[PDB]
Amino acid sequence: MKPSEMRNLQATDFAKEIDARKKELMELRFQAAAGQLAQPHRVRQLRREVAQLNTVKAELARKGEQ
RNA sequence: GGUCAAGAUAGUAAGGGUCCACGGUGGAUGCCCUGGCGCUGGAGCCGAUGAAGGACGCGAUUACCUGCGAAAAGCCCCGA
Repeated sequence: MKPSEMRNLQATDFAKEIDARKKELMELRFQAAAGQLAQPHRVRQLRREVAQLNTVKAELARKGEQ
């Protein structure tokens, strides 16, 4: 979610995690359009989640290739 | 008391005037500060790593502002 249990993943295993959230985020976007969003907090959570993956994939790119 | 005569004089206000009472309109005066001005001192350049300044966006709901920038009213570390 946030500490060291996030960086264990390989190359395509990072792009995979993003894609699964973007898809969920879109299913929620469609849910919003048809008056079905009972859990709006889920929206920001996934956006915070995708941000974290994208931030870390840049940390590890510099904590190796310098 | 009655009739006639000769006199003289009053009230009525359609509307108006002055004063009084009570309102309405209006935003002066007073009180206040959420905002300004001056002087004294501090500080004093930003930009091809893309500035000043903008456009369009980012909200469960978002028209304006603010804050951001497709990682979008926020993501990571250190300190309080």
